[PDB]
Amino acid sequence: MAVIADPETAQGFRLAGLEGYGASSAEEAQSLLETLVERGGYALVAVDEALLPDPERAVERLMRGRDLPVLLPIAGLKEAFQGHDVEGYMRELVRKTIGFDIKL
Amino acid sequence: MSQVSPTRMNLLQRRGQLRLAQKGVDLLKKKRDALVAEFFGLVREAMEARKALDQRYAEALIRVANTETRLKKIGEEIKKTTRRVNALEQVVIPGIRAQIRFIQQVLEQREREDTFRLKRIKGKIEARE
Amino acid sequence: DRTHPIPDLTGYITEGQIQLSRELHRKGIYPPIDPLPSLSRLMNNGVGKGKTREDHKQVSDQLYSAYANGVDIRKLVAIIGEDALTENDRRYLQFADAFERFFINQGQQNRSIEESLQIAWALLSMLPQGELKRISKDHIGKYY
Amino acid sequence: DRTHPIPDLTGYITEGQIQLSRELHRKGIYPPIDPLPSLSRLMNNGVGKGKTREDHKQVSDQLYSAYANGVDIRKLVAIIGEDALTENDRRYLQFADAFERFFINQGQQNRSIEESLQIAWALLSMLPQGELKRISKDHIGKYY
Amino acid sequence: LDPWYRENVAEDYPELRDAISELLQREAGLQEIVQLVGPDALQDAERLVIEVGRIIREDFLQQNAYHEVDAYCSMKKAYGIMKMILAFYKEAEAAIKRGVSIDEILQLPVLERIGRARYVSEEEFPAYFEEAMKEIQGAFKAL
Amino acid sequence: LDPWYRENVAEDYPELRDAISELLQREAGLQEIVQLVGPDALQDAERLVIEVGRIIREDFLQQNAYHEVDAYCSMKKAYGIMKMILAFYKEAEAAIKRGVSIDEILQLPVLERIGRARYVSEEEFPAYFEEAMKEIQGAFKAL
Repeated sequence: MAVIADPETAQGFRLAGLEGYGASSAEEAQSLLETLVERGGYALVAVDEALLPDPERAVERLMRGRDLPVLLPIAGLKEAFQGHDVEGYMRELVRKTIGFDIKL
Repeated sequence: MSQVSPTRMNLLQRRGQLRLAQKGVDLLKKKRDALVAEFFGLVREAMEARKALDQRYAEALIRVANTETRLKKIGEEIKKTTRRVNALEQVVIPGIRAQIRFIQQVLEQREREDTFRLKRIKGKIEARE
Repeated sequence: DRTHPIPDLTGYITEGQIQLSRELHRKGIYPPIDPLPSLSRLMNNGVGKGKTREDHKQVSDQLYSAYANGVDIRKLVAIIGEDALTENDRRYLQFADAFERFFINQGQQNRSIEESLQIAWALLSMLPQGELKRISKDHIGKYY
Repeated sequence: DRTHPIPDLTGYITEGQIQLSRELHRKGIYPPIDPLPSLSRLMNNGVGKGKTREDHKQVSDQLYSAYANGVDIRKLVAIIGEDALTENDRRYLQFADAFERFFINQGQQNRSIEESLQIAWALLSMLPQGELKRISKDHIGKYY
Repeated sequence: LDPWYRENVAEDYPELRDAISELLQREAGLQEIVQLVGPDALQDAERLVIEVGRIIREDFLQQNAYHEVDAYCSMKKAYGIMKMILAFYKEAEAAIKRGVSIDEILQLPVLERIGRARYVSEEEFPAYFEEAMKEIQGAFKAL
Repeated sequence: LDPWYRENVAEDYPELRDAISELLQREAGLQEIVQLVGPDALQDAERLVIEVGRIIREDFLQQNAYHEVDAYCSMKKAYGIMKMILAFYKEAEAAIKRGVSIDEILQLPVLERIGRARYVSEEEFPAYFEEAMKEIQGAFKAL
């Protein structure tokens, strides 16, 4: 697995032994997805959601491939955690499923 | 054709959609199962992750996403291109039974009524003679 | 062909109809009665207190409902697998087998209505008491 | 049944046909005219410069084509889901609703041919100009 | 027949039945969708429509031929029951628009009285309109 | 005619043909459903029934009028082939119940021999029953 996050965080995942890669924009980050995808060995890429606001369009762009890494937006940069990413990730995931923008 | 087409036709149709229905309630049960492992994953995630920020403290981090990342790993994308799976599927499937149903009844229209203008014409020849 | 003019015109002359089906007979279910095409076109006129027993309609309604649900669940088992069925649905699935094995099947044998209601109540015990929507509480207390 | 021998043999005796549909009436669209099954046989003899307006045939052709595509796309939406429809198809899907809401529906009201062509051009704006295959460029520049 | 009702029974007969039918029509559409995506995603506005739609079905459409009273429902009683239901609807939608929990409206005390209104043989039924309004006010009070 | 078979050929003639017919009956119902919802949702239990149902059709129902041997199938041979098929069924359902992959049973070596059994003119056919049991044991071994 690789993790794509803001550079300070990415550094911290590395010190923990994980494979963190640093980016500061939606585009930069998509670039990072494409290098990883081409380079080949990852089964999953967890991406700060601030860096992956459109992960379907993200897949769309990566390739003429070939077997893909699951692509997982999670939340960000420093101020992107001191939100809660999840309340809204959850609003989207239930609408996503049942179809119903439920009043949370 | 004619007769026989008559009943297997629509029980393919009726008996065969009674059980397409039934995969429909099956998957909203999965709905409620899936969405509840959905937010909680979410939970610890938000969690000690930024326990990672103010950072050893190295794990408030991977401790963080070993929990955080794992939970939302299963839940997050296993949990639905497969959830949104279950249910995105079996419905273009009650599409089958749907418009294709119009199918069996223009088909059936066509002839227990056409086959009849006829049992009766021939009567009609030496029925009339 | 139940729509042939002969059998079709006969339906109006009856108070009770028992319709047998080849498909059911080929599944080894005897008597090969289609439980969704047999009607007390006049059944209610021959049942209850002073005729059979007061709980007869309730028991008949509950067995019919549970057997129909159980048969649909055979379809659901095929769709999802046996292990994915809920505990409640599994009971209804099992009830359909019990209805076929014990109520439908007779080892040639003249069952009194009392005998038939007893078998009916015995198989009904397989269902959760909380799931007996079609039997008033008065009958559950007195007969269950 | 529009194929019943009576209505079916009547079609040849007409110069204009207005076909009403129960399905459309049940959607609350009145008058319940099927815009893809109503035709004018002698229509070309009563339209154009000096009769209605020079762009009448082009506008009629484009509205008919766009409405027919839009109606088929209602089927495609049912097959794939609304979100899986392309941006271009979504415009044609929406055009079918616009045609029904604004062109077919009249709040009882005597529209001049000028009024009717104006509504036609207004709804046509919903479509990409690059997708107006049945309107010559001369008419687009002059009337769009 | 609308003019006979408007002149002899109630000026709002046609508008009332059109409004109830639109309610029932909307319920039918909602139930079709719920059959697909389940009822969990339902907004409060849609839950209110099902709540009132259900009251129309149970309190109005359904009539007891075996009850000595509800066996026949005089014209005067029919409109009065309609206005109690339609007035509860307006108040329901108005309360929701002001962030009143639907759960709070669903257990509103007057609802049980509206449910037994078909059994009342006295106009005590139109009194339910004022009883409905004050009760909603007690819900505007608690917020 | 069941008693003639029971007394002169095999005590289990009627029970065996009823069991095979129930198999074929079940297959017919399964194929109707599969025609609708496809075969992907099929449980292992249902895939096993189709597997054995197919063996009944190909190994029993089908007979080669042009083969010097299978042109005629003596009563003694008919029951022996039936018991090989029915015994394979019981073992198949028993193995599945113990979490044996159906794919493992489908490629069981004895199956190809059961398929050519109609061509054998010697009782070497009933030996297939023991050959079937041990082979399933080799599948109970590997688990």
